Parts: sequence; structure tokens; C-alpha cells
Amino acid sequence: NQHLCGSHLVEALYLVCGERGFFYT
Amino acid sequence: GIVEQCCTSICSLYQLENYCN
Amino acid sequence: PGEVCPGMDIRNNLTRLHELENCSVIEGHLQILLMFKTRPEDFRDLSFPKLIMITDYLLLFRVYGLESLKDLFPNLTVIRGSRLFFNYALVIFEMVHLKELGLYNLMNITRGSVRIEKNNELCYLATIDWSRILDSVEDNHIVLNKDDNEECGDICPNCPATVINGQFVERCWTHSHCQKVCPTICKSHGCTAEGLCCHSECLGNCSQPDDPTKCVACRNFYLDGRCVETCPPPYYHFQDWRCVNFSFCQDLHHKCKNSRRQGCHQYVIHNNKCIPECPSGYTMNSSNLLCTPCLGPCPKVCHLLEGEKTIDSVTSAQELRGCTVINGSLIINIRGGNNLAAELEANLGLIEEISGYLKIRRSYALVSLSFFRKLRLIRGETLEIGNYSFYALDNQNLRQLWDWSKHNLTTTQGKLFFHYNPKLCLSEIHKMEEVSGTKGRQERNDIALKTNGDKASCENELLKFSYIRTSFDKILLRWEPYWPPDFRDLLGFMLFYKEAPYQNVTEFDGQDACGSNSWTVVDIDPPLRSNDPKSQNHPGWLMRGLKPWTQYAIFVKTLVTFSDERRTYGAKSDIIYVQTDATNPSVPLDPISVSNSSSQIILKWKPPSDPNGNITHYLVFWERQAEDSELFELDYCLKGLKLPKTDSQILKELEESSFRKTFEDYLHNVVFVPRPHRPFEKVVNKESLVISGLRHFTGYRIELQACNQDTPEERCSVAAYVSARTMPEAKADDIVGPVTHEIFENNVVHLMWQEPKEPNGLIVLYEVSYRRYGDEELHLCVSRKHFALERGCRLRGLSPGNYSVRIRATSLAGNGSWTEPTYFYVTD
Amino acid sequence: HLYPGEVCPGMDIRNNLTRLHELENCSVIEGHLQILLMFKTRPEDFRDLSFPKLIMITDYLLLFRVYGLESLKDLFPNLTVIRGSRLFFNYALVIFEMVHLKELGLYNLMNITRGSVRIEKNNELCYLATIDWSRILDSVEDNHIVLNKDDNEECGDICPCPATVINGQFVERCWTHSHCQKVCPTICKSHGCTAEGLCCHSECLGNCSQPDDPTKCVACRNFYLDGRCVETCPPPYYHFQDWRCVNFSFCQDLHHKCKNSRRQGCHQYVIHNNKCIPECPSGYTMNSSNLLCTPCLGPCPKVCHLLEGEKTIDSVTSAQELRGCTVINGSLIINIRGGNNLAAELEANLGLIEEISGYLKIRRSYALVSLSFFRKLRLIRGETLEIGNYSFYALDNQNLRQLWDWSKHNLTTTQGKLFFHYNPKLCLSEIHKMEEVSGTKGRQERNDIALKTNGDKASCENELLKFSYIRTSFDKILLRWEPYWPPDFRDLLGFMLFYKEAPYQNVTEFDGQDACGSNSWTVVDIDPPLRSNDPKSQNHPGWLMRGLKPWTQYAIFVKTLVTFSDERRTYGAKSDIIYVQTDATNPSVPLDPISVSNSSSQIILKWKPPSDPNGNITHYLVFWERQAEDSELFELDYCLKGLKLPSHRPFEKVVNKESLVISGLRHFTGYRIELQACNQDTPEERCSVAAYVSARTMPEAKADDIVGPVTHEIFENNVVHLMWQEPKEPNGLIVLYEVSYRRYGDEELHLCVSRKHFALERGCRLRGLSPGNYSVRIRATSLAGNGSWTEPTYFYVTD
DNA sequence: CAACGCATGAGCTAGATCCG
Repeated sequence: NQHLCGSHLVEALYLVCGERGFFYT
Repeated sequence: GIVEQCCTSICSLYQLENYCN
Repeated sequence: PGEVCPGMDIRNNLTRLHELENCSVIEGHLQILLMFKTRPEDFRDLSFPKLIMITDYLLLFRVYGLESLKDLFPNLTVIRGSRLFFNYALVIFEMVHLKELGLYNLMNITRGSVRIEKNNELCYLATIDWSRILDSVEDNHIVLNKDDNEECGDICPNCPATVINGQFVERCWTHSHCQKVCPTICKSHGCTAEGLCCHSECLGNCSQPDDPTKCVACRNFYLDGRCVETCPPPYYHFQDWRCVNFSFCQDLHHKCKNSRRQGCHQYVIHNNKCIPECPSGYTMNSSNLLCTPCLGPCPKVCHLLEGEKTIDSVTSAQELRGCTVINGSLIINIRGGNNLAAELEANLGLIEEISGYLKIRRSYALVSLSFFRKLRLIRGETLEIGNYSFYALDNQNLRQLWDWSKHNLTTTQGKLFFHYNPKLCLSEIHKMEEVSGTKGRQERNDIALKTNGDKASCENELLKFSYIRTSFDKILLRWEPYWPPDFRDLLGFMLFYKEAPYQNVTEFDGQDACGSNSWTVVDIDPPLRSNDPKSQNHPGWLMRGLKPWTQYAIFVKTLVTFSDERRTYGAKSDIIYVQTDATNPSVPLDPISVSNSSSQIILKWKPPSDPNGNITHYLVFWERQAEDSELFELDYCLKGLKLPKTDSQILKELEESSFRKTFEDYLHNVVFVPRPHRPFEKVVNKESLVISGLRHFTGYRIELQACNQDTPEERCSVAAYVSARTMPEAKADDIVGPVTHEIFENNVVHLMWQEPKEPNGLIVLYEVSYRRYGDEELHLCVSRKHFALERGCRLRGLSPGNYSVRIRATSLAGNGSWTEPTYFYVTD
Repeated sequence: HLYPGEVCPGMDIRNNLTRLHELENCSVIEGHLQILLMFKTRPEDFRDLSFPKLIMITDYLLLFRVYGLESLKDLFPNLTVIRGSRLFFNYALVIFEMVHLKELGLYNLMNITRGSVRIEKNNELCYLATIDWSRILDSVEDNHIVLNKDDNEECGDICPCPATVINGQFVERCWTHSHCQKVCPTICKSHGCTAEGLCCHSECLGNCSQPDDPTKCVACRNFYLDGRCVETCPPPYYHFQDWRCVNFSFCQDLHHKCKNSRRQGCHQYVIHNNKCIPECPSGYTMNSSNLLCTPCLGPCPKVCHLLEGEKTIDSVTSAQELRGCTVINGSLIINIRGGNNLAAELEANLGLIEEISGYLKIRRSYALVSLSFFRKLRLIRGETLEIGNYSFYALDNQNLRQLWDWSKHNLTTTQGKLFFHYNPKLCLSEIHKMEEVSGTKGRQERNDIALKTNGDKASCENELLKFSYIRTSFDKILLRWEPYWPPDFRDLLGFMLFYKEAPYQNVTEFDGQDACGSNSWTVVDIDPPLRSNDPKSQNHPGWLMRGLKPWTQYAIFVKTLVTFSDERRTYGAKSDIIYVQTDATNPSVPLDPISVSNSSSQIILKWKPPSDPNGNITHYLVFWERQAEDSELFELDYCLKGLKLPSHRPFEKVVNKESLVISGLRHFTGYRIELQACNQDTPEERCSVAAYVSARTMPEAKADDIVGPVTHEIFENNVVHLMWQEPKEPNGLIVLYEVSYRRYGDEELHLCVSRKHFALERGCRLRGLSPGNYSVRIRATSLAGNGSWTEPTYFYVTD
């Protein structure tokens, strides 16, 4: 749908980042 | 702000690849 | 005499009686009432001795100190009575100091009844013969006077008398005037002083006999100092007592076409009489004031009060009942009341045209202006200041102006005004100028762009129904899932349904109240979403409370919240008509069955309550119920015969959904950081049946079926049960043949006979009657069991000699006939 | 010991378990502690991870989207207080969207000091209706526990724990399957508690090791110093983060690290008033070397340099950062969504704002009640403005009521133009006094601040109207109020009067809401007073009420209705609500009267009070009257077709009863009785219409029975005479005498005799019987029933 | 000069200081 907000945002972002890990300062 | 550049408009996969290192 | 003058209505002063200085025949009604501060010394110098014939009535209601009427109205002769007061033509109620009635000269009150009450010093009421004054005597009401207890010595003078109810009392009005009577050869024209009768046209007194020019009260019609029975052309009848020409009836129509306050009665010419209004199905032509009949819907015509009339509630709308064409402006301000469903469409559902300018100022209870259902035009001759003709402010719930598919509005001049109408959308006030045509004669109207659309939506998408399945009593409704682009915003769905007679139901109609609705609103929670094109994500709802073979209307309406830019979304499906299936019907109600012959039954029933389809036919079985065999064992000659989602709940439930959206919108914002068998009969389309070919007096049992579809392996209902009897034949109970006697020596005799070969039901008793001619009779009941055991009857206790013996057999119907007198004789 | 571990700064744990190992021996976490975003984690490896010595966490605790935590009692067994200096969207513990949490398990938690808890969105969580939150954290309404597995009562919920009675039911409160919580007697509230109920030292929370010892406590309260608890620690030491006390050497050397600003999160801690405070507050400057605070020359404000030009106040996490700053160099929005009540905490941190150099904006805020928490606003300088040239601004504030108390507040906005829209409980009077005291006087728009949509749902008027004369009757009640005139004699559509029922004096005030409802007070319109041209006239207006019930209380108030205008006057007028009671009227009929017969003298009778009493019922009134039997039952022969078998005025002023006994009257006779209810009695006795019952008592046994020898007399014509006595009193009326005679072998043959034949034969005569010795047995039957026989007496003739 | 006589009480004739 390419309008990624709501509860799908935390799931769709995981599959594109499945091994690197999330980023923080 | 992820909820203002991927909810008020469309965002590309070049943009939300920045969030993961 | 004098001149005619209209009717007075005087109260609390005496200075208003000066206007009868020259009146002679006061057409209208004179009523003198409620004068309190008047002593009897104020009524001595007051007299109207030339008032002669008043037409409507008279009324004297609580005057004080009126000593007698013989000096106020001393020359009344005729009162007519066209318009009456409680159907009474002369009302004397509750005076004091009233000694004598004293209206000594009135002769023929035409129509009504006199009502004299409760005036505690009045006698000379018993000596007034109302048999020959008013023609319809039986409705007068003379109670609670001074003369319940007879105390006052009403002696009167030399004056003639008659009889009324067996008493030969004398007749007198006062102590110095007595009731004038005329002998019965000249009934109603009235006599002169010596007893000749007057002309054949006059009422009451006449001055000179056999001259119709000079009597004082014409009975039929007055015309120019003469007296005439039917006024010929070129004259016309008016108020059925005098005759005018055409010029005397025309000018006063224009002279009070403008009202001081009311009205005038605008006069028409119609069949030789000036009447106030023509009857139904007749309308005035404005050229020569002639009255012509109708074609189609007739105008009324409804003009209005001072150019503007305001409707606050139903009681304000009652003056505009049935009004078709309105010559002025109009304004609606409705707030509330009770039972507002169909009443605003009832009072003004036949309105045709409006000609001023229309104001929907301050109206809150309405939802739509569809209750101007027959309105075609707002032409607007007079204009609202600001060059307007259509004005609307303070419409907090108005949603729909008019349906531009089933209706065609037009207008010509003026301008429009739509401000502060939030629920009224913008595309629907863009949808009216194609039909009204203000893009023609093109003008710059003033409607603000931001003042409307709030709490409203018009960019809705179209929902398509997906699958439909009907049973005999349930229908499922699943459709395609609608999501706004932010799927947290959709609170849920709203479904609407109602029965429908045809395929013509519109979408927002007939509810039009504050907290009421014609539809049946039902809710359904939204489904879940799994980012999957094929999944279990199609929403659904089950409808249960249905009826067989009905046809409904259904549609889907979303309900979403608002982002903070006044940018809403939503959807609305089409109006889809759904129809159910057929079940077997119920039983035919309350069958009845009367007979009329020896072998016929007729039936009458009702069609069933729920037919559940087009009933093609009925089906009827009849079987025999032979005889109740336990009735065989009773001696019958011993005793006889055995046989709420309120508006505050909407806001607070929508706030809590926007509170849960806000927190998990904040949580993403700080945690992510980017990188830098029996026979049958078949009766069709009827409710009766004449059965034939039956046995007499045998009870039948009848079963009824109502069967709706026949050709594809028919099905129908539980049978309704009823019982019937046939009226028995009279001849079939007589004993066939002479009754045989057998003489034994020991004075018991055998009287045997044969039973009739076709009885009606059963033969239960026998009445045998032996009697010596010249001696008394002793009855004997022969039972069925005794005849069955003995094949006759053994009659004991019989002295010798000849006897006349009568035989009969009592069956369940009645008597048959006696036989011959059975002579068994021995020679003495 | 008290705090045996090492102090330990705040941590974030993401994507693995390897970063969790640096919490090995931490005992207090200043800062916050988050556990976020762990997807590749089986439930089997959290069984061997435990943090025993974690005791108190100062800011908050956030857990969001982890996989494999069945219950928290493996990780955090011993956290007793979470304190809440820095909240997280006004919550101090937030557990949001776990997938495998079964049990809460935080079984040792005692006191949440500042904040609230929000446990949201768990598809497996049970045991949430058994916590008794109102004792743990000191507020109770600000929580939010929805959308869980405990939305239904379906998790089992077995627990083998005081079972407290805080609510109205006897429910039991437990943490997990095998741990029940501790609520001990309530003499000392939060001062700690042992197992056997003995109270601890005053300066403790949670558990205790030994009672009354400030050395071996566990979760200390005010400050901390060298293994003790001191109420105010002495000035060899200073306060720090309101939990410690620390010496001079510590609060100085943190300057030397982040005076070289490698990161702008550090703060140069400077000593002020026995505190180690980061920025010394407004009106003070730091010196060069010695690091104290000295009084300023002139004013020196702490300019509060706001990033990016805007801020959006949402909760006490964002309104925490403006604490103590005085001159905002930007603009503030206010957007508080949902909310129960936030005016208690917004005052103490952003209520010292003096000058603001942008615009305000109060949009979409629901739970605002007044704008009074801004305390020292002096001037909105307004170098910038909004889109459309505005400085102040409002939208959709559904409960705003007051801008500022204008008796003692001054506000000068230099430039810019106001804006008001959709404030359904704000009057135009409070914004027009705003218009005169502000620096702007006549800079408006047309269309200006909205004149229609403000204050629609709340009525508010200023001048009062009093009442002058009230008269009262049993159905009508009359009003008269003193007149009123605006400066325009045409600016009056009249009045409107309201009257409603109220059985008690706690009736509300007029809300002003129009929702087509029953609380619209049944409005009666009043015609306007016609233009009198006279001071004393018939324009002292009143009305008359007609449809009243007697003896009830009504609530009446009166309000005018004028045309609003462009001129800033004629707000109207409105009286205060009073109460008037009408007098009484004749009561109703007594309802459901039953008469029950039990014996030959007692008759009982009951009823109910009437449906419409119309006053306090003083007494009832019962009259009865003896009906006599039918004379047509006196002169008929009664063994033909038909036999009968039925089933001054003495009064009493019965008072405060519902049943009545009447004894001592004649037997089997019928009485007509009538009863009335009756209100006030001694002046002008006024009772209702009566109600009628027919009553019949029960029969007596030995009335119709005859004793004594019957006597037989012998005539020569074999018509034998018989004498007996009629009974002296029967049960109503003797109707037949039944004589029977008997021989040996045959049955008994009987004979009718009634009253006429008994009178005309003087006994009974027997016609034509066989000679010998016949036994005679005699009964009498009345209309009530039968009697017994007599002794069978022999009458004998010999032939 | 401060309830009642010169009515009744929401049944085409007025409307509760509505009339002294």
C-alpha cells in the first residue's frame, strides 16, 4: 500500500532490517 | 520523526533504510 | 323605516348604545353583556322604539339593574336566526332585578329555541304560550327561575286564552299587555286588531289588510318598499332577507379587499345569491366575480397575515393547513416538540407555490427540506433586502436540500445565502444551480467556502456488495473492506435497513426529528487487517429479525474521525434491494360452517395472517364422523338431552479512540532514531365452498389447507380443523305402517311397530299414548333398550275396552307425526 | 546493609541479550530503563537470567515488543519503589504490546511516588483484576488498562492476600499463581511493615529487616547518607537528585568534564541553597571560580532558548523541559488530547513564564477547565504571527470556561489580532473584557472573533431579577417579578419561564443545552410587556400556571430573551432558582379492599393506600351498616324449584393502619361497609369519596338445632298432629322443616313443611299412614345449611 | 385607601393588579 503508518510500521520495518539491528545514538 | 515522513506522505525504501544502522 | 347597520358587541359602558340612534333592522347579532356598575335609575330614559327585526340572535348575560325589557326593545316583531349561540336564538341568563320579560310584540321567531335561566326575580314566565311563537317547541330550557316556588301574584287583564297541557290559563306578557293571538284560519301571516288576516306574504303585524306594500316584517324578501317572494332579474339575493342589484354587491368587495383586521368576507356571485365563499370544487373568476367549477386540484386561495408568517411549532402551522398558493414571504423556525416524525409533512404536504422569500433562520430540529414535496417554484415577486430570496443561517443538523432526480425546481430572480450550515455539504449546493439555473442569467452569489462542510463528508467512495444469501428467515451481508489511508481512523460501520413496498425508496426521508428515526440503525465492529490481499479480512454482519417474502432496502455507511486539517474521508454503498424466500404459510383462521338444506354445507374462513407468497389455491377435505356410540346407553326420559446512542456518547467515544491513536503515535517517535380415504376439493381464489352430495344430520369433520405454490412439487401448511352438521329432513321420522296389537289375556298387551328406515342420527325415545275416548290420558316413555329387548312394548295396567292409541318416536331432531288411533276393540 | 550495590546510569537494550549483562550488580538506576525490540528470542533462555539486587528505579520503566517473557518474576523480583522524577507521557510504568506475557509477576512493588501506570494491548496477559492498584500508587483515576485478555472474565484466576474490602465486594487480591500481596494493618500507612504486623521506623518504605532501625532498612525515603536514612542531611553534605547526599568533591569535578562540550546533554552542576542544581535559576549568575550563586545586579533572566521555533505541549514529559525558564524566545502551542485532568501539574513547572515572544494556540484540547495555570504572563511581545496575522488563537476547546481572573491580572499584547472559534462553554463577556484590557482595542476582521459559535452550550447572564409576589392555591400558583429594561426599548422579544418537578432541593442549574430532551424544563413562552409609556403600569409581568398536581415541590426560574447585536451590550438577565410548594386537595379512593370471614363474630379487612394521596394522609374512616334479609325470602314455599345457600352508624377513626378487625356482631348477617381516606382533619374536614364492600360473616353451629321432647297428638280421623319448638335464634332464617318417619324393614319416608303450612297447621300433620308404632326424626334447615336431627320419638296407634 | 361584593375558573364571553 506504501503508506506505512500505524501498527504495520513496526512490522514492515523489521523485514528490511532483519540482521543489521536498529540504530540509536 | 518516522511518523511524519512515513505517514503524512509516502516514503521510499532508500529513506527508511537509514533507520537500521 | 331606518337604515341597516351591523351588529354591536357592547361591554362595561353604556355610551355605546348611542349608535342605535337610527337603526331599524340590525343585521348581525346584538349581545349586551357584563355591565356591573349600573343602577336602575340609569335605565329610565333609554329607549329604542323603532328596532323592528334583528336577524341573528339576542343575548343578555349579567346586566345589573335592567328592570324590564319593555322600555328598551318595545317593538321587536321577528327574530330570524341564521347564526345561533349554542343553537339558541334568545338567551336570558343570570340577571337580577328583572321582574317582567315584557317583550310584548314579538310574533314569530323563525329558527331556534329560547333559553331562559337563573334570574331570581322573574315571573310572568308561566303565562307565555310558546306553542304559537316558535315553530320548533321541544328544545327550550326554562329552569331554576323565581317560579319554582310560586309566590308572585301574576294577575293580568278581557284578554284571550287557550289551552296547552290541560289547564285553561289566561295568556299575558305583563300586567298591562297580553299576548296577541290570531285565529287558526290565517296561521302565520298574523291578524289585525279586529281579527281579519293580513296579506299572504307578511309576518306578524300589518298596518292595513290586503296590501303587501305596508306590513312591517316581510317573510321571504324585502325589495324597495314592496314585498316579493322571489326577486327577479336584474336583482340578486343577499343575506336571505333583502335584495340588491349587481352594483350594490360589487363595490364592497373592493372596499374591504383590504382588511382593517378581518376580513372582509370577499363576495362572489353564484346562482343569484351573494355568498361569502364558493363551495368545494368551485373557484372565482376575478374579472366579473363569477363562480366557475374546477378541473384537477383547485386553489384555495391562502393569503397570509402582513406579508410574513413565522412557524414556531405545530400550533403555529395550523393556520396554513391545506394552503396551496401563498402570496407573500415565509419563515420557518422549528426547535422541538413531541412526535415530530410525520406531522411536519402532514400540515404542509400539499403546498404548491410560494411567492416572497424563504427563511430557514434558527431552525434546528429539521434534517431536510423534503417536506415541500409538491413545491415547484419560488418566483419571488417581493425581495429581501440585500437583493436576496433564499436565506439560511443556524442549521446545525441540516443535511439535504432536495432530490434533484425525482424533482425539478426553478426560480427566476434574487440571490441566495448559505452561511453557518456545517452539516449541509458543498457539492449539494453545487448540485442545485443546474436545476435552479442560476448559472443562467449568471450572477455572483455569496456563499463562503469554509462555512460549510464541517462534521460532513462529500468525497466518499463507493462500496460494492460482495455476497448475498437468503434463507427463509435470515440474510447474511458481507461486502468489500473499506479503509481510510490511515487505518487507525475508522471507528466502525453503520448499517441501515427498513421494509420497502416498491423500488422507489430515497436515502434520507421521513425521519426528520431530533432523536427518532424511521430506519433501524444497527452497529458492527470493524475487522482486523493483516497486510494481505487474500485473508479473512472481509467484514460481515448477520441479520436475524426478518419476515417471509418481504422486500427490504439496505446500505452501508462508514464513520471515521477527522485529522487536524478539516480533511475527512469515508464511503457509502448503493441502495440495494433484497428479497427473501417462501416458507409454508400458517393455518387459515376462524372457519365457520352454516348449512341451508338436507345435503349442503357452506364454508366461510379467513385468509391466513402471514401468506408468505402468492397463495395459488386452497384445499379442503371432508370426512364423516358417524355417531357417538356411547350415546347408545342413556335413558333419555329422565333429565333431558345429553348434547440509545446519544450525541454526548458519540463525542466521548470518539475522543477515547483519538487518545489511543496519539500515544502509540508518540511511542514510535522516540524509539527509532535516524542515522546522521376421504375425498378432496380444490378451490382457487375464493373464500367459500358449497359442498354437495351428503347424508342428512351426520356431523362432518372438515380440514382446511392454504397452498401457495402448486406445480413444482407443492408444499403447504398445517390443516385447520372445523366441524359441521347438516339440517335434517322432517318426513323421515314417521312410523311406517299401522302399529300391530297383540292381546294377551292377563291385561298386558303387545304393541309392536317397525322403526323408520332412515332416521336422522338416532331414535332415542318412544311416546305411546293410549286413551279411552272420554277418559284421561297417561303418557308412557318407551326406552330404546326396552324396544330392543322386546321388539315392541308390553303395556301393563290396561282395563278392557276400546282405546285410541297414538304412537310417535322422538329422535334427535324433533317430533314426527302421530299415527292412526290404534283400535284394538272388544265388544261390550 | 541498605544499598549494597553500585550506582548505575540509564540503559537501553535492543536486538539481543548481550547488552543485558552490564546490569550484573546495579542497585539503583538513576535515569530510565528500557527493554525494546527483541524478536529472535525463544522463551526457553529467559529461565536462567535474574537480577536479584535491583531495588529502586528513579524515572520509569518501558517494555515494548519483546518475545519470550512469560512473567516478569524471573528478571525483577525485588524492585520496591519506582519514583518518577522524569515521566514518560505522564506515565511512570508502561508495558505496551508484548505478545507472550502471561503473568505480571512484579510481586514486591509497593509505592509508585509520581505518575501513573498504563498496561496496554497484551494478547496473553492475565491477573489484572486482582492487583488492587489504589493502595500501590497514590493516585487512581489517571490509569488506563484496556484492550487485554482480561476484557472478559476468562483467565481462571485461582489464588490460594487479605481479600480486602476497598470496594463493595469480597474479592481476593493476588499477584501470581503462588504469590499473594501484602496489605498489613493501616496504622502506619507507608512507613514499612514486617510479617507479624509490627510497624517499622518512620523513615522507610516497603519491607523491613528489623523493626525500628534506620541502619538496616531496604527502601529508604527522603535522602540517603552512609547506610542510614536522615530527614535533612547536615551541611557537611548537600542534596543531590532528591535521593542522595554527597560531599564537596563530587559536585565540583563534573564541571571539568563537560566544560569541554563534547555533548550538549551534560550540565555544569553548580551549588545553590544546599542543592547540586544544574542551572542556577532566574535572577542569579555564577561567579568565575568558587561555584556559588550570588544576587544579580538589576534583573538577569534565564532566557529559555527554544529550538526550531515551535513546541507542542502534550503532557508532563514535554512540559518538564520548560521548568524554571522565564523568557521564551519562541512560540508555544497547547494541544492536550483526551486527558482526565492536567491542571494540577502544569502550574508548578511552566507557571513561571513571564515574557513570551511568539504566538499562543489552544487547539483541540478537551480536558482544559481554565487557562489559569499560566501565572505570571505579562506581555505577549509578538514579533511573529500565525498564518492570517494572529497572536492569540483557540479551536474546539470543549470545556474551556475562563481565560483569566481579570480582577488582579494584567496582560498587554502589543500587536496582532485575536481569534476565537467553537468554545461551547465560554461566554462573550469574558472575551470582551479581554478586548478592553489588552493592548488591542479595535483591530478586528469582519468576520472577526466569532459571534455565533461561542457559548452555545452554557447560558450566562449578569444582571439579576428578583421576585416580588407569590400566591399559591391547590391547582394554580402565581408569579410576579420586578421589571427590567435595556437601553433600547425595542430590544426585547419578551421572557421565557421554566417550571419542573423536583421532590428534593438538590436540583441542578440550567445547563443551556438544547438536545430535544425532557430536561428542557417544559418551557412556557411569555408575551412581551406591551410598551406602556408609564413607570407604574401593567408591565410588571407575571403568568399563571394551570396543570398542577397538589402537594408537590416545583422549581421555577425566569430568563429574558433579547436580540444579540453588534454593540457590546444587552447580555440579558436571569433570576436564581427558587422552590415553591402547592397545597393539598381531596385524596383518591382507597385501593383493593378485601373482606375475609373466619368466625361467627370476627371480620377482618385490609386495603392499600391510594395511588394519588395528595398530601400526608391523616386518617381513614370506616362506616358499616347492617343490611336486612329479603322479605321476598319470607313468603315462598321452599321445596319447590329453588333452594337458597348464600356465602346510628357505628364507626371508628382508624389512624395509621392497613387492616381492621370488627368483633361482636350478629352471626351470618350481611354488612355494607365503606371506607374513605382523609387528609388534614380538625379545621375543615376534607376526605375523599368512599369505597364500598359487602361482607358476610361465617355461620354458627348450634343455632338451628332444636332440643326438647316433641309431642304427638292423636285425632280420630287418623291425621296425626305433631308439636315441636322452632329454634329461638337461627343462623339467619329457618326455611324448611324436614320430618321423617320410620318402621322396621322399609326406608324412611319424609315430608316437606314450610313456614305458611307450619303456621296454619301449628306443627305438622301426618295424613294417612299404616297403624302401629312409627319412629319420628325431625330436622330443620335454614338458608345457611342444615341442622342435626332430634331423638327418634315413637308415635303409636293400635288396631 | 389597601379576601371580598356588584361572576366564574379554561365547559362562539373575558384570562387572574382581569375590575373597584
